[PDB]
Amino acid sequence: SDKPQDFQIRVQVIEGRQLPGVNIKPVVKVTAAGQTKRTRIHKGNSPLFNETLFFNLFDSPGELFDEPIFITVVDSRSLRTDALLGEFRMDVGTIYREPRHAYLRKWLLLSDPDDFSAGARGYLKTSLCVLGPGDEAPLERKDPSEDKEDIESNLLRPTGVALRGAHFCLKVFRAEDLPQMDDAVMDNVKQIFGFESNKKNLVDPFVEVSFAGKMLCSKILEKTANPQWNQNITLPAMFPSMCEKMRIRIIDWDRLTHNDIVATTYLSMSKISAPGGEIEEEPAGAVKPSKASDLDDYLGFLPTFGPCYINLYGSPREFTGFPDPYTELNTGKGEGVAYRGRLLLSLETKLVEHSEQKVEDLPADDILRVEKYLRRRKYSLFAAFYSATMLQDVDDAIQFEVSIGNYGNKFDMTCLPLASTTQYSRAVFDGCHYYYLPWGNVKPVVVLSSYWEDISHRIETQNQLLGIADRLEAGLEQVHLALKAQCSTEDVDSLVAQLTDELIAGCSQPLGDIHETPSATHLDQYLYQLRTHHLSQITEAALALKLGHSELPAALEQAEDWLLRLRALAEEPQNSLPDIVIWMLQGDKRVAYQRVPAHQVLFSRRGANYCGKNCGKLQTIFLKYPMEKVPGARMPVQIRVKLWFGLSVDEKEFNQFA
Amino acid sequence: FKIYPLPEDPAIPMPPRQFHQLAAQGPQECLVRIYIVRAFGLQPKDPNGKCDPYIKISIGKKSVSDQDNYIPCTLEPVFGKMFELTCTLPLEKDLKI
Amino acid sequence: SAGWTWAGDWFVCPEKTLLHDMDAGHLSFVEEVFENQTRLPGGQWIYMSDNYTDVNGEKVLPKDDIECPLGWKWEDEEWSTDLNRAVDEQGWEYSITIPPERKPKHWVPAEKMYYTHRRRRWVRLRRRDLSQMEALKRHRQAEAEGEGWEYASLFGWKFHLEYRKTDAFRRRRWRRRMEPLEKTGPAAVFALEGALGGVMDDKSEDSMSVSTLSFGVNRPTISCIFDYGNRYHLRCYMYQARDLAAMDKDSFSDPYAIVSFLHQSQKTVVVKNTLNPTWDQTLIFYEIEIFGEPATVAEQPPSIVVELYDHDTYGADEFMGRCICQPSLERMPRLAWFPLTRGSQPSGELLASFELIQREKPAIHHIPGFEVQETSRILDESEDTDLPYPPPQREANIYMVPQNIKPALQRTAIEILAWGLRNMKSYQLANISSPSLVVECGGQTVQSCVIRNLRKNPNFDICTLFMEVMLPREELYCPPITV
Amino acid sequence: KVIDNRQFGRRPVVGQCTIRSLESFLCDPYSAES
Repeated sequence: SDKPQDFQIRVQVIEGRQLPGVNIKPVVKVTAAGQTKRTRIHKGNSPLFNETLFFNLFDSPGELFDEPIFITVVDSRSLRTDALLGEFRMDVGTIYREPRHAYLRKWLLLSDPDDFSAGARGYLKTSLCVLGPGDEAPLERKDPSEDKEDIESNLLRPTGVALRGAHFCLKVFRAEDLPQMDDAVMDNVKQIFGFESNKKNLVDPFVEVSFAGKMLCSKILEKTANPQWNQNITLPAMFPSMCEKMRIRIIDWDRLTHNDIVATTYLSMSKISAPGGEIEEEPAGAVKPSKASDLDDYLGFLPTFGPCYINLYGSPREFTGFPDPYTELNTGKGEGVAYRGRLLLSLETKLVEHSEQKVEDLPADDILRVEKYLRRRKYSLFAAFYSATMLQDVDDAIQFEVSIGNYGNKFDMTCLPLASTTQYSRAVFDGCHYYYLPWGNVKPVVVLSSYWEDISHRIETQNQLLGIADRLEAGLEQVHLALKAQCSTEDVDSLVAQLTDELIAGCSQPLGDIHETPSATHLDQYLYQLRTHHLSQITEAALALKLGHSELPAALEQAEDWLLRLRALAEEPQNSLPDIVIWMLQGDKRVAYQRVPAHQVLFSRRGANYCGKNCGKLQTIFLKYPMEKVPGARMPVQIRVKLWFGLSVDEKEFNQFA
Repeated sequence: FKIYPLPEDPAIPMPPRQFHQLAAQGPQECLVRIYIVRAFGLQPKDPNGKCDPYIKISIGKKSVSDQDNYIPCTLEPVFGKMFELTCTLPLEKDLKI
Repeated sequence: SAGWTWAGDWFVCPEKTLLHDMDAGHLSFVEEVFENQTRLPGGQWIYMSDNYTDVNGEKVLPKDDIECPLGWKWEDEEWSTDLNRAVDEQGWEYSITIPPERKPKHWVPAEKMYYTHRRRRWVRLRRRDLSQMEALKRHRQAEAEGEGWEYASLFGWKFHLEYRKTDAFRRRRWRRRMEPLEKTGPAAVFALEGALGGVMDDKSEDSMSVSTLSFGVNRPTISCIFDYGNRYHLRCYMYQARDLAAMDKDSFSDPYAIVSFLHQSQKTVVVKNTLNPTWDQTLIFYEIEIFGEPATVAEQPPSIVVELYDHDTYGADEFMGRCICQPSLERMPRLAWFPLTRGSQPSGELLASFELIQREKPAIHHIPGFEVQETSRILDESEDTDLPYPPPQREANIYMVPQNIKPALQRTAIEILAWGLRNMKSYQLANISSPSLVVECGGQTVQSCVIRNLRKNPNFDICTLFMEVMLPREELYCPPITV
Repeated sequence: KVIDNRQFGRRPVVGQCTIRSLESFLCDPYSAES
């Protein structure tokens, strides 16, 4: 209009998603009013900002249009060439004129504003309010469940209309070892007709997918214990997705009561895709033979997943006719406290310019080629309990129960070869405020064998990459020990050289061939070539840092970045292993729990450097109360344990860890 | 700040004050003479491709400028200008030229 | 079982063991007694002398029947009502009528007419003689005591811990212990897993779905047992804490720390009315042991948890947070600052050092089962005579930090010339008009005059600030000076 | 078969040729410098 006003434009820089590069270190900064300022620089694979910046512009409603905030995302690192990851140059006049004079929970597409059909390079989550002298908008919403949709959830300055999506075809075959959730009332009703009571009140299970603001549902089964579907449900979403992770939240039908969820899980989209490319231009070290971090075979791909078993978790497996006080565990909130079923499916992705929803019936070929991927092996788990202290409010004798997936649960069994539980004992007062268990020289042990598919050909890689990360992490502590000693830079370089010798030595550790496995898919072809690609990448980073010399801050950045990758490269989305969950009980009442991955105690005959860091080592663990976030003023218990895990063929090797 | 060790022996006399100042605490107004000689190598600040420099001084709560006393479109302009400005200290001690 | 043999013969294994050394390495201990009283729902409170219980509801003797253990002396000649707990003004907790379960779970510090049971806590402090802990080894050699027999009129039910003339039957629990065959080693435990699930054959009165692989218990338990431990000598040096959050409404605290260990807990001297409390205290711990082979045990020390509490008239209910520290083999451990965290919320730091000196002589223990112990020999190396100089005392049996660990001290004078303040911005254009000059460090403070209008005069009428304190001459032991 | 430099790791064919006139380009390679 013709009436200039002091408009305060508030823009918040919140977080990035699905961006190219590794351990990227973007900074967003805008100057104004003759002042010089700097903003915090945020580093990580998926960097967070959480910073608000604003400016006061004395323009009319039709003039503030031409004075946008010059948001840029500049990636600045000391070990490699800096880059612009995208910038935003849209007008701010449209937002003021529109109702509320603001947008909430929207993302900015990151790209070159004047590059037509460039494609997204990831998205930046922001909020924007334009506050005139007579206007207010201090209230904002960032609810993460609302901006999942990739359509009209963002602002497009680059590629104003040129978005490209994909069709994600989910081939869902079957589920096994499901918990009973069917309303227990049927147990009392069926008796009216002379039917026997039971604990097998079967639900009416079906396949449901909810992602990117859209949901699909197909054929519903009834009163079924071990459901088979063979259905292909395709959900459209953006190829450069605005979601970092996909949620699996399936609501089973219940013929007796309201439909509900047996279990939930999440799958990271950063583990099965590379929309920003698989190759970063970050060849740390003195060698850059491909003008890229290393030589890749794929250099980017659509999200994809081979046939694999999905481990779902939620509230306790015990069947009841009462409302579940921990229902949220089955709604995708936090993490579950019990294993609640195994689900197998695969993903095929098509790249398209349009979104569509379709359901297809699978051919026999998709079933037979998947059924032949089914295999089972005997696994060996050992755990010893050395001590337990800092107990509070102990009313009765304490027992713990630990199980793997659906195996070792004392309430789901009548007879098992070994206990998952131990003898009940009373806690003893410490003379001040706490009680402890009088175990003395007796250190309780649990040994269990779960049965599941053989993925050891991928596991060795995980411990290989972690083992390298662990040896490199030690490099950081040693230089800091020298730093407090007021050592010279030359002394730091000496430590770097010593570290480098170990860093390159670890690069001699051979990679497993994962193409031999009959269940291997194109994703495993991706994993193998990416693993050889990144294995050479660390090999290239090695040695070169010994040849040169640097101040400590540079040496620290090198290890920190490589450590992020070495750990990230140990990631495997195809996890067919159920975790280990331990509960502390008072009598038979649950008090506190913890969830343990077995890969850190896992052993392989291939070598010590293919073993988990805690394999055969003493560990200190803590349990947390139901729906606990912090230990607070008092935590359940502090326990000292030793764990070992491996294949039954590794039995002979356990002894060195005993 | 002066931080120093003393002997634990109680027979040792205490140290004197290390520093003293004139109690010029109040509004010690001072006359400021700004001598502007010349400038060179100045960048263009707008689409016209030219720059027409002048000095604006923020002194405390007051603003001083001579925007209409300049030489247009000159690469290395000579000023030779003097500003007779008042200043109350330490209230207007912050002079941004 | 497959891959396994018997470790020894059958031994008596009571359902619970009540024989424990609760004084092991303890110099101080606080005892408590639970006095219960009951009433009719339509009546008033009555007292019974046999209504004293433990935390588990078990019968115990009256508070006045408790005698001093050997090597100890009472600090409290009589039991006092414990008002340092969540109890009412009379020291009682109250509960609703107890059901046939006879196991009250609901207790509050309030009396209600529908409450028919109440419990009072008594508090009595005891401290050890500053001499020897030999009394602990003389009476605690046994892992467990008693024949394990319980008496009943009929076997299988209604058992009692005391004999009655009607008790025609007695019962005691026996346990067996297995050891892995050396042909497979400890790994033999996996020769049982997945194997014994198919092993069971009942052709007699002994009939169980879990027979052979286990008896009595639905599933056979497993454990590692040691006949020895690795002994250590521990000393905790608590010098000073800084920047502690206040828990009291009056912005002060009366902090004391509890040194939390696997089977030990000791209380430090409480420091009153300060958020930068100085202890200069040492706590001495004896017979600290870690189980396992010394070759790897020495490299894997336990975490030590230091829990600070703000003392108050109702007890130190306002827990200030816990700190994690580690000892070394240094004979005079260097002090360092460690964080105190409550609920994952850091609340300050403590300057302290700790030692865990390796003892050559192992702790001696017995493995359950009728076997000859592997640790048939004892290495009689000095128990505590090769230790570094022990701390000086400030009070009877109250130790200070050794001067060898303490920093050498200096008198420090901090002379500040506070000319004026700048960059005072606009705090309501009023509350920054008369800022004060105050200096605090280590609980020591400097006060000065306040000028009503420093907006037109940023300088002070009085610019003198002076502090004189004793500081550490050692930078590591000398905290950043605060202002 | 001619391949484009496509983004996201793809290597599509831009186009190809079919030459049935290949005999028409026959020449003597050693009639020149070699």
